[PDB]
Amino acid sequence: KVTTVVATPGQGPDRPQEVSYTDTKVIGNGSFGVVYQAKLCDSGELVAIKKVLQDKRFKNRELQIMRKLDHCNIVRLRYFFYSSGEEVYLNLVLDYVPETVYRVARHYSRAKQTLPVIYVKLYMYQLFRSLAYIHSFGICHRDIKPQNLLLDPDTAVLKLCDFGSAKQLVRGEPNVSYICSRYYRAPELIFGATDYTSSIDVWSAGCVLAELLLGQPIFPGDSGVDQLVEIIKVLGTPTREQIREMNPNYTEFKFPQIKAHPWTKVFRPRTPPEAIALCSRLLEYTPTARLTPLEACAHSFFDELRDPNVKLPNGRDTPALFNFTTQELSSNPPLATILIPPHARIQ
Amino acid sequence: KVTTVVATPGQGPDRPQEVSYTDTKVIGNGSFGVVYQAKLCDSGELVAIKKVLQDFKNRELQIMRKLDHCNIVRLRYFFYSSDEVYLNLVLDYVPETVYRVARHYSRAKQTLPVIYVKLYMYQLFRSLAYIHSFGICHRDIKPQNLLLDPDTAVLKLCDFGSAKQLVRGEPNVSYICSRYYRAPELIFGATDYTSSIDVWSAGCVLAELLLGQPIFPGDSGVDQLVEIIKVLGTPTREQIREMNPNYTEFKFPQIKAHPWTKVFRPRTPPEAIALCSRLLEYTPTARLTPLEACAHSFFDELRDPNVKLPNGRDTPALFNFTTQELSSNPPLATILIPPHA
Ligand SMILES: O=C(Nc1cc(-c2ccc3ccncc3c2)ccn1)C1CC1
Ligand SMILES: O=C(Nc1cc(-c2ccc3ccncc3c2)ccn1)C1CC1
Repeated sequence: KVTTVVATPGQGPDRPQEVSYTDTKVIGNGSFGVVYQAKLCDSGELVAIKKVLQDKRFKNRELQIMRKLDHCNIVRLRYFFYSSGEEVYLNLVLDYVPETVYRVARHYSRAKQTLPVIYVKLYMYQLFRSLAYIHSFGICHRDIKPQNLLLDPDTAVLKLCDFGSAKQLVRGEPNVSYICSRYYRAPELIFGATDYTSSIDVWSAGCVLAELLLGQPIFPGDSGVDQLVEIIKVLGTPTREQIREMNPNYTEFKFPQIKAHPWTKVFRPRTPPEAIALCSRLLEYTPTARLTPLEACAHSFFDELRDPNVKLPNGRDTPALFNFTTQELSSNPPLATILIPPHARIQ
Repeated sequence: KVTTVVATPGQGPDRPQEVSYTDTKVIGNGSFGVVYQAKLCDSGELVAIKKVLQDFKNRELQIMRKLDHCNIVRLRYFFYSSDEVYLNLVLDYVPETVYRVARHYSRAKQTLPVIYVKLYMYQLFRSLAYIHSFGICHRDIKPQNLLLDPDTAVLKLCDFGSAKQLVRGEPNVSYICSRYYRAPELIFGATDYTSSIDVWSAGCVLAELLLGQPIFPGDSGVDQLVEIIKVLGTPTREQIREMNPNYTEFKFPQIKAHPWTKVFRPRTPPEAIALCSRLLEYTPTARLTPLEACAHSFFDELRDPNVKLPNGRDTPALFNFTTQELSSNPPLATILIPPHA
């Protein structure tokens, strides 16, 4: 069954093209709708088609955001088009990526092994770079989690996906507190704050890092109260001040009174001290105290990636990690001093 | 081998007794601590010992010492043990949970027989009627917290670690209650909610037993809300206002309500569907009270003098209401207590 549509390219000027695809199969369901895998007739390349009901009232926010993004660590929007399906549907045609951090982490966990630190470095670095890029537009993802981190195992390339929760945050304009997924929610979201910032993504990324190092989620729980107890067990009880910077009116509630557990005793003995240091600077109560994504990229944990001699275990080169644009560096241009190693500067 | 402690009876005055037990095994871990199973030397009876770090006074203990009801797990004893100090709550052990039983049916591609849906939900609503009459809200109603004896079909409500006596005008944390079972006012982060959040959670359990899977799934509040809206339709401004003000002016999926009949399988009893629709209401004050739910027609079969369990035994005691239990609406007694009781 060959399907043919006239679709609009994700990037560049509006110049629709005939696109034919076949071998359609479902690779995902959700509240949003359905994600299909398909094969393009022209090139044989695989795509993922995210199909969602289209609101008659306004432009789709996810589409508007994805048409603005162009970055090697963000899943590319190849085309989009509208169609029927019983009401009108928006179809987002994305590059298909063969793996996710969720699935890879599960494979190691079930095999009683941990992902090699070199991959933890590579994946988390690319995640932080994707965040530096979107944040520089004021855009917050709001649902960072392993299932939304696509991986190409052969090239070790990570790509951020699912911009269905993403939003341009504006200071003084309220946002829904109920975004972000179980295990990965910043404490200010748990406290129901509506005035949060892009640093909620940095907390979520910190949970992903911790999880890759531990082999399991660092703050599990099916309720916010369970998640908060797990957080308090590590960070200790938050001060009245720390509570004020997460959500006022949570000032006077009764919290568990636990002393902070030393970060080193959280992870296995073999865990590199730089990884632990990095976790502690991401997983901070006070949102403005967390590292920015660009500062995270510059962290000592990623020094190995900047070594001119670094290679993948496959033998392959690492992906391009150093070609930062002015846009990517804009939150703190002199960080390029660290971010771009001497060998990446040879003319 | 054998552990001997000096434990305080859960009810009655503080007169500690020597209590010995054996065969201790772990039956659960959580954010709170650990739950052990043990066997009492005196009676051979099985108990669950919940062990939590002790701080101020323990709210869960204070609440449980006040409760005495056949559909709430009994606090037999409590005791302290050890460089910190732990509170140990000694509970009656119950062999099964609704979580585990629903899973067994789901995995077998079968539905739990409606007679058990009636029995279990009725007893849950009785337990809620009882605790709500003290002003106490459980705040974590879910299948894992619903213990079952499969031989007698008795259900007992458990885990009061989130429970609180709600006081009008005094804020409460919004972040209680578990994924799938949270009332929309909680998802919206409300701090001024009422005991009707337990009724929403109960409605989700009822729908799940009928469907064979949770009715409002999703790992984020936004996904859960979408699933809710797909069934109830988009909430109105007023309905939002009754859930949480300032969540007005937010953009919501503009979806029309789904006919409750088409939510469930064709086999589903219409009274089950009617009851569901009266529990899962956006406006918290529009939801049925637990006592009203007990009196709903869906449970009429339980009030039949000829009703029996599928294993051949009589049903457990369903009609032994106290004044306290009926206090939200005493005239319901004429429905709740049938002529043959
Ligand atoms: O799922 C895979 N690859 C993949 C998934 C997607 C993909 C999957 C689920 C989504 C849900 C919501 N929004 C976007 C989504 C994109 C996109 C590209 N490649 C492979 C592991 C099978
Ligand atoms: O778990 C079972 N029975 C059981 C569990 C409990 C039980 C289990 C977990 C809890 C967690 C928090 N608070 C109270 C809890 C009580 C109590 C009595 N009986 C049977 C399925 C094995």
